[PDB]
Amino acid sequence: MGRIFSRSASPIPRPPRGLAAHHWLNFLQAAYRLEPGPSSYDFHQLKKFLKIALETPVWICPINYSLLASLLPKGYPGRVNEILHILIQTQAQIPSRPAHHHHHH
Repeated sequence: MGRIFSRSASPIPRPPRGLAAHHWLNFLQAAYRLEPGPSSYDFHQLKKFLKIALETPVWICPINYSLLASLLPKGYPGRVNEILHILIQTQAQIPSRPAHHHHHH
């Protein structure tokens, strides 16, 4: 209940080992898809959340955007979680497989 210091895992501007532009920048784009002119309040929950989503390197190699959309704490119905959903669609635009329809949004 209440915590904040410099020793903690402070946010890094440069692309770390468990996260690069391909992933980071990928989010900045999605956030722009939903709305053209976003706001700080949209990044206050995105950057803060991305920090926790990075703690668990599970969507690095296999890249599971859908999994990142569920990494939310709880109070994230529509604001940051949605952004992760927009990445699940764009992912279906590469020369690999048309995929199937099973998971229900």
